[PDB]
Amino acid sequence: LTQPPSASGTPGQRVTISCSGSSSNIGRNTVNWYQHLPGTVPKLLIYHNNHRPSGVPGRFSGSKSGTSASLAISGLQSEDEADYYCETWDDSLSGVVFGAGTRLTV
Amino acid sequence: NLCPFDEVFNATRFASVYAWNRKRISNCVADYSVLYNLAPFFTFKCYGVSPTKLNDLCFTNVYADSFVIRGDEVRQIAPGQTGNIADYNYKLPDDFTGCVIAWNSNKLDSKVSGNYNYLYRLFRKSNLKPFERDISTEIYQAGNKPCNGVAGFNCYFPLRSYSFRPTYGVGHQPYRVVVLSFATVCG
Amino acid sequence: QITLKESGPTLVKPKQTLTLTCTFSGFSLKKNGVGVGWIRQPPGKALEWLALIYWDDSKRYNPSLKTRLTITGDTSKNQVVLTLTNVDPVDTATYFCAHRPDLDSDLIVVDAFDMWGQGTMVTVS
Ligand SMILES: *[C@@H]1O[C@H](CO)[C@@H](O[C@@H]2O[C@H](CO)[C@@H](O)[C@H](O)[C@H]2NC(C)=O)[C@H](O)[C@H]1NC(C)=O
Repeated sequence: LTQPPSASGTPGQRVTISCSGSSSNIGRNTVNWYQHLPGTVPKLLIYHNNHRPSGVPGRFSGSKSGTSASLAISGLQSEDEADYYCETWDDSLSGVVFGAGTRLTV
Repeated sequence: NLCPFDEVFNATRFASVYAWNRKRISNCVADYSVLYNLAPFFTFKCYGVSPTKLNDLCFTNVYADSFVIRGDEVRQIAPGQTGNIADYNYKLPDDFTGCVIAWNSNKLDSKVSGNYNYLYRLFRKSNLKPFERDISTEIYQAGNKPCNGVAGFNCYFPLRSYSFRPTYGVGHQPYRVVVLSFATVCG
Repeated sequence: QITLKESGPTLVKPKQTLTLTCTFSGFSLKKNGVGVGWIRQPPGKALEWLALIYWDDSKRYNPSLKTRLTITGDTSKNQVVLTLTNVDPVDTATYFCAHRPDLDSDLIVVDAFDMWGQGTMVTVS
């Protein structure tokens, strides 16, 4: 796929994350998101789109505008100094294609 | 006496979402004691009824539905949930009070070219009255000039066909979906 | 209550066959609609996905790695076993067996890893 390497933000403003790829996977299938602190285990943060499991703040939401997956950060604070990953199943590549990672500073 | 659920869950072929096949179960006892005894491997979802009281209940009717849909479409088959597939292929009523089972079939519903034999209706003049099976295959218009059959600019054969190649995502894979909808039958 | 427990050798010389494993708990792979993953972690680089075992032995690999990755899951032994050969120092990583459902009990497709293993710091030297 395609993902910018990093993003920045003061603790609290509306911070945008972007992701992109081709029409086979992100333009057709559904998008995922993850939060990974450095050195520890990652965890799911948004599945299919815009919907979260138990244990996720509801302020962070996505959008599938064709080939774009757009995670959002509003209300930044200390804990989420972490690498943010977009994945999607690919139809042609027949597998799971991750993003490039994006670390958000507080 | 064993009512047939061994063909509502083991049949080789179903039909599409526009041609959802019914099974009218009556006059019989169906051995429920294996269908939830199968570590519900199939994805199992009951509304109002509970998995611990199938044996000890009785009904006027058990209509047993069956249709095949793409992976992300199993959100639709529940009361209150809206969108294209409910609006155009299968509407459930809000006070439906049965149990829904679905399971994945990349086996038997997928070649490497994918089976194009499974259809779905995009379009119709109105949203469905619930539980109305629609085998209607006329040529849909929604514009100022409804012509006879000249395709192009909203003159479609609305029953387009899915593709189900097994390289697809799980949200696109073909799901084998059965609604157990609901004066004799007990346990 | 779902837990991915993984194990295997980590002090491995380069270029022979590394076999790893992960014993999954809290569910079964006899369930259908369920995959179990394997995830690369080059430290400070990215994550890459290796493979999925599906319940009917449906076989997926990363298109970078076809021949060096073949995969098996023994549901009877309640574990999935990862096999890989001719192993480079770039393959020094931490590997994650992780759980990939599609249930989401109000029935929305997940297609994602919701529960993960802790990881094994695999070393190639
Ligand atoms: C579909 O057919 C299979 C093949 O026989 C049935 O599976 C067996 O069913 C018997 C009778 O219930 C059980 O004792 C076995 O343990 C089952 N074996 C396996 C591997 O599942 C299955 O029950 C049939 N489906 C339905 C709905 O009857």
